Parts: sequence; C-alpha cells; structure tokens
Amino acid sequence: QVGIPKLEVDHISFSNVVSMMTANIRTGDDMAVERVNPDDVRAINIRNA
Amino acid sequence: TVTNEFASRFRTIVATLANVVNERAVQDDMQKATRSCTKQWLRHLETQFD
Amino acid sequence: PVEYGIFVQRGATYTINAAGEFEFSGRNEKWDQALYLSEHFPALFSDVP
Amino acid sequence: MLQQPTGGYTTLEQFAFTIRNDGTNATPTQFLQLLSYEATENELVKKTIPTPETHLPSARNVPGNVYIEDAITQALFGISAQNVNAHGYFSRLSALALPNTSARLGLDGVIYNSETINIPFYDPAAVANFAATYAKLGNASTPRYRADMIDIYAHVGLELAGTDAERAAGVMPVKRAKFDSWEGSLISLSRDVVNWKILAFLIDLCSLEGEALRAFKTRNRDVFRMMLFIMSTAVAANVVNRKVTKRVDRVLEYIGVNSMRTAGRTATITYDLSRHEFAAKFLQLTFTRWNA
Amino acid sequence: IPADELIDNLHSWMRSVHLLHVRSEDNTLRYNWMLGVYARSTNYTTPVGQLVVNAPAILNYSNPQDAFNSVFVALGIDYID
Amino acid sequence: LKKIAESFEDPSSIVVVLEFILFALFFPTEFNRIKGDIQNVLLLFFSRWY
Repeated sequence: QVGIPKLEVDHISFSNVVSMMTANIRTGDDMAVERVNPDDVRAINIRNA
Repeated sequence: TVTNEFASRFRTIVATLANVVNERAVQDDMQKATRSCTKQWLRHLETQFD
Repeated sequence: PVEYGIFVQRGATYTINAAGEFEFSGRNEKWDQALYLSEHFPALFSDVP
Repeated sequence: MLQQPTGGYTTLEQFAFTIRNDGTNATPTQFLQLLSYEATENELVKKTIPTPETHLPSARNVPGNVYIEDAITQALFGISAQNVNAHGYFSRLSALALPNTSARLGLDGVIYNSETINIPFYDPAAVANFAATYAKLGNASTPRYRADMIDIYAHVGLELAGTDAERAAGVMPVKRAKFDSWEGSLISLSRDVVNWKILAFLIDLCSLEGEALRAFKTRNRDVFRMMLFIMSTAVAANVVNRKVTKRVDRVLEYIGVNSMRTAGRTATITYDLSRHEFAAKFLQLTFTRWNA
Repeated sequence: IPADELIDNLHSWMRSVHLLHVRSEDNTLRYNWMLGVYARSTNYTTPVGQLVVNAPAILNYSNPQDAFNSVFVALGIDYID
Repeated sequence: LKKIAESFEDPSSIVVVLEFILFALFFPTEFNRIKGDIQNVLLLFFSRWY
C-alpha cells in the first residue's frame, strides 16, 4: 500500500520531511559574465529572421 | 643544412591563407583595403616565423 | 539621378574577359585603390555607351 | 538483483500502481470505472504511428547516478516540471542499452554507473531491452527525431475512451470525459501517478514476450489508461466542473485532442512545449511497443 | 498605352536587371530565381542578400530542396520571409 | 578555450584563424584538448567565408 497523503486527511502531523537546499546549491546570487560588443555597429544584422 | 621544415610548412600555410584572403569577395571599400593589407601582413608573419 | 541610376545599376566597375568584351559588376560599390592592381576598372572611365 | 517473474515486475506487490480515491488506495481500473463520456460531432481516425528512429542517443560522460524515473515521471505527469529537454539526461538510458554494461537500473529508478552494495536492481537483460527503445526519449528535443504531437493523441483517446467496437474500428467520436469528483481531483490524481514506479511497467512492456506479454497487456491496461488520462488532462483544451444536485462532475474536453496549450491552469498539470515534445515521443515509443 | 512605348520601356527595365550568379559547366544546376531576385531587390543588405553577394555560386542547385537548405545552414537561421 | 567572439566579416578576421593554426603548431597537444571549442569558432568562419 502507498502511504496516505497528509493533506488528504484532517489529522495533524508534527513530524514531516522537509527537503531543503544545502550550502552548495545557491539561488538568486548575482552572476558574472563577459559581454562582448559587436566589432562595428554598421556590420550588425538588424534584419533577417 | 639550410631548409627548416617548420618554417617551410608555415610558408605553405601563409600561402594558403593569403590565397584565401585574396579569394574573399567584399562589398565595403575599407574591406577591400584590408583585404589587401592583410596579404602584406601575412607575408610579414611568414618572414618572422622563418 | 536617373542617369546615375541606370549607370550605377550597370555596375561601378568591370573586367575584361579573354574574349576582350567588358563585363560589368552590376553592383554599386566604392572604388578603393587595391582594385587598381586587380582585373577591375572604374566604370565611368569605361566609355561603353 | 530483483529477478523478473514469469509475469512482469508488476506482478510483485511491491510495484502495484494505485491512485488514492474515496479514502482508500483504489486500483486504476476502479477509477476508470467512474469515467463516463460525451461524444461530440468531431471524429478521431488513428493513422499509423511512424516507426521510432533507429538511432540511440549517446549518453554523455556523466559521473553521477542519474535519477531517470523521477525525470520521466515528472516530465509526463509532474505538476511543475519545465525545460525537460534542456538537461538531456534521458539519454543516459542508453548507457543501460549495451550488452554487458557495468551500469544497473535501481528499483529506486536511479541509473548507477556501476553495481553498488545494498541497492536492488532490475535484471540487466530486461533493462537492456527497455533501454534499447526508451533511450530514444533522449531525442525528443532534437529536431530530426521529434514525434508528432497532434495525431498521436488520437491513439491516446482510443486507448482511453474507446469502446471495443470503436477500438477495432480505429475511429471514435471525440469524447468528452467526466466523473464524480472531489476537490482538486486531477492534481491529486496526477501526484498519485507521479509516485508510480513506471519503470517497472515499461521494463515489463519491453522485455516480456509472447503469452506473458499479452497477459501483461491485459493485466495492466488500466494502468496504461491512467497515465494516458493524466496526459490527456494535460492536453485538454478545458476542464470544467458541473454542479449536479449536491454533486460535482469534473469534465475534461476533449479526449484525443491536443490543444498544445502551454499557459498553466489550477485544474491540471501543464506542458511547456518541451513537455509536449517529450510526451509525444514517450507516446510514440510506448504505443509502438503496445501494438506488436 | 501604345504598344511601342510599353514595349521599349519594358525592354529598358528588363535590360536594367543584372542578377548576381556564377556560370557553371555542370548540366544539373538551376539558378535559385526567387532568392537571387529577393537578394537584388533589397540591394543585397539582407543577410541572405549578402550571403548571395559573397558567394553567388550558392544560388546554384541540383536537388530542389537543398537549394534553400544550404542557405538555412549557411545563415544559421530557422527560416526566411 | 577562452572564447573568441568573431563574426568573420572583415578579411582581417583571418587573424583569428591563423591564431589557431599557430596554436596548432606550437602546441599540438593542448590544441587536441581544446579543438572542438576551436571548431565552434572555425565553423562561424566557414559559414561566413565558404
């Protein structure tokens, strides 16, 4: 048998398995990148799809 | 005694690359100009490598 | 403007085939001096009516 | 190593597939019993499914033990999977495909790069049979190998709503499904299904042959249909409720039609276009195996 | 319009059009009429246009389908309008 | 490879190609290591030049 979901029923459960990220995973931190501009503004391809 | 196989290989390499720069069609006048000047610079690198 | 239109539409430059007849570029493009060493000639100076 | 019985791994009570319903762990067949249909003027004719591509995607050099079952199940029925083609880890199945590979497929659904202690795993010959096809989930993204995501759903509807007569005929009216419903019935159904050990059902589908396989197709038809149902709610153009004398009938419309909808809704799990490609591919491979 | 004005004016504009191309001795090639005309029409500033300029031989093709394919692969683009 | 953004419009862009060729000759092994990441650049050069 699979376990009954805790929200499926009205009983309160005071131990639950919270997943959580460790110090290795990080989110929302700022991220460095190397922008490199086109060599010549007139050579740039505005048009074709 | 005189020929150095490495410099000679680089000679054929620059030969190919100059032939390729020369066979490069362009629209801009300035691109035409650099198309010529690059061949000179190629030849110069060739001597420096030698 | 119309004269120049038909002109520049014929080509800004041309070459000479082994047949010896002029063949024009059909393509507007500023002359640069590198071309002086090549098979190309400026079109104004062609004197083909 | 778990040995595969004369039936599939599905014959083991350890792998039984059930959705929670009316306070008990109901078998899928007794959910599908609740299902009722409304035919409309539109019709569905099933065309032949194109054969799956011969080419098996290379698994990349991946040190970790890729969690292939969670990847597949969340890709199909997951409430919030997205960009499922981006990581490209389904290709890892191909590592299993080789004769005498050092990799093993865990009952956990993790693909270990080598056999490890105290981790039970499916019999490698059977898993090779399964990987030999399903690694092709790896090419759901690649343009040369994409599945149709319109026509295939006809088959889905046929295997879901279709009556034995409509099924033998190969044509059915585009049925609109409905059932007596609890609050959030489709989401909770989708999450009951996401916990399903579908690798068991696929391994048995790809490895069992002859009488054992045909008995498998009869024994597990409702499980298959349940997955098809969750997917069909994923593609359904709309899912309304209907008040009916102190009762509410959930209604999805329409079965067998992929609306290609991507904007989400609270009623059901939603497919990002990548999920549409993945589901289409999965259906191609699975229906291909299911009709032979 | 009297024939004589129309005929000759049409002769003039028809003489005016000079499609870029590369003549070839192979018996299976055909010019990509659409692409070359569209290239010329924009004065060759479209990426497909300058692709025709730097390599006019690309317009030539045998198998009809690959004629546009070679342009798609060369331009890295998913399509052309 | 430390990545290079080169559209290969100008004839002078040929410099970058030569930059790889030199790297291929002076350091063949390290080249063999980064060669696909070079191929990503050279493919822009081929699609644009040939």
